[PDB]
Amino acid sequence: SVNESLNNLFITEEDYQALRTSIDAYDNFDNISLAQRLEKHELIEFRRIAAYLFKGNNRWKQSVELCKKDSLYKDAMQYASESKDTELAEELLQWFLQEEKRECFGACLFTCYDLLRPDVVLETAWRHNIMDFAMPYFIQVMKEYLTKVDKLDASESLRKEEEQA
Amino acid sequence: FKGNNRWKQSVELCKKDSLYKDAMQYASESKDTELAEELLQWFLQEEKRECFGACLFTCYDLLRPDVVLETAWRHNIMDFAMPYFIQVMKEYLTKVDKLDASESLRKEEEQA
Amino acid sequence: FKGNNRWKQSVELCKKDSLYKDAMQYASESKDTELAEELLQWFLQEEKRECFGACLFTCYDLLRPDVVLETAWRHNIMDFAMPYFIQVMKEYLTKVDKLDASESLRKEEEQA
Amino acid sequence: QVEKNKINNRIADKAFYQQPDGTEWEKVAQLCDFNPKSSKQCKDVSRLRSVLMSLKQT
Repeated sequence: SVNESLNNLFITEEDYQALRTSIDAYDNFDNISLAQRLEKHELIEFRRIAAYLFKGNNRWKQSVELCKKDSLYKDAMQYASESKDTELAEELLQWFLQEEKRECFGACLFTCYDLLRPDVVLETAWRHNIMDFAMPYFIQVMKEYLTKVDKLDASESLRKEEEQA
Repeated sequence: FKGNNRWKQSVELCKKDSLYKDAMQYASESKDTELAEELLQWFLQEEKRECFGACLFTCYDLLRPDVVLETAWRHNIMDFAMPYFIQVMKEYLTKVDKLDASESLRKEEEQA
Repeated sequence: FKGNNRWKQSVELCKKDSLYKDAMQYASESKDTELAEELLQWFLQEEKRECFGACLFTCYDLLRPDVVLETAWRHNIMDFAMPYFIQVMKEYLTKVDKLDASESLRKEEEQA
Repeated sequence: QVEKNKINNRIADKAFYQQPDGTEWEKVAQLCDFNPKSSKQCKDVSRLRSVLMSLKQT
C-alpha cells in the first residue's frame, strides 16, 4: 500500500520515527526484512527497532545482542531489562563484570534482582572486590528475608492455633 | 514525666543534659517504638558511638536491621557493631531451624 | 583408637605430630561434634589456617556458622571463610527456598 | 536531512558518551531510574527509594 511504500521510503530516508509509528499502524508486511534494513541502517535507533521486533517475532538472544552492537551505554541493558526473559543476566552480567563498567551494572542487577541467588553475588563480590550496590543488595536480601521469616511465623502460628482444637 | 506519661521530651531534654549517657539509658528503658531509630540517629549526629553498643543492645528487641545496616555501612560501621550482627544471625538462624523443626513435624503428621 | 572406640586421642596425636594435612586426615574420621571447635581454634592459633576452609569442612556436618563469624571477627579473618560464608548463605539460600515452597504448599492445601 | 538526524543521534550519543566507557552515583541513578510502571509484580523491592538517600543525594 501507499503506507508500506512510505515505510520503505522512511527506511531509505533514514527515518525510523514515522517508520516506527507506521509499522505500529499496520502489519501487512514482515519484519525480518524490516530487521535487516533497520539493523544496518547506521542509526542506533534503526538497530534499536530491529532488535525490538526481533523478540516481537519470537526471536531472542540477538535483540539484546543487537543493542549490544550499537547501544553500548546501557541502552542495550536498558531493553535487556524489558526483554522479560531469564538466562540473560548471568552471562551478560559476567561479561559486564569483565569490562568494569559497573556504573551500569547496578541497573543490571536491579532489573533482575528477583531471580538471583547470593552464591554468585559473593562470588563476584569477593572476586571483583565490589561492595557498592552490593551492600544494598545485602540489605534488600535481608529485608525480603525479614518478610519471609515473619510471614512464616504468621503461617505456623495460625496452623498451630488451629491444630490446638 | 514518664510518670506523667509524657516521655520523649524529658528524656529528649536530658539528652542535652545527661552527658553521662543517662538519656540513652533512659531512652532505652523508655520501652516505646518508632523513635529509637531517630534517637540513635541523632546519637550518630555526635560521636559518642563509643557506647553505641548499648544503644543498639537495649532496643535490639524490636528493631529492623535493614536501616541498621543501611546507616552502619553508610557510616561504614561494622567495627564495634559486628557482635550485633553475629547475635542477629544467632537469632534468625535459631528462628529458621526451630521453624524447620515445626514444619517438618507438620509434614510427618499430615499423613492421615 | 577408633578400633578401640576411643577417639579424641588419635586425632589428638595427629595434632601432636601428623599435622601436615594428617591432622585433618583424622579430623575427618573424628566425625563427632563439640571438639572440632576448640581443636580447630587452637589450629588457628598457629598459621596452618591457610587451608582452614578444608580443616573445618573435613568435619563440616555439625558446624554452626555463628561462632565462625565470631572468630572470623576475632582475628579479622575472612580468607577460607569468605568461601565458607558462601557455603553458609547458599545452604541457607536453599533452606529458605524449600521453606517458602513448603509454606506455599501448606497455605494452599489449608483451604480444603 | 540524513546528516541532520545523523548528528542528532551523534549528540545524543555524546550524552551517551558521558560515562566511564557522587558523580558516578548520580550518574547511575539517572541511569538506573525506575518509574511508576504497571509491571512491578516480579519482586517489588523498596530500595528504589534507597538510591535517593543511599548513594545519590548523599
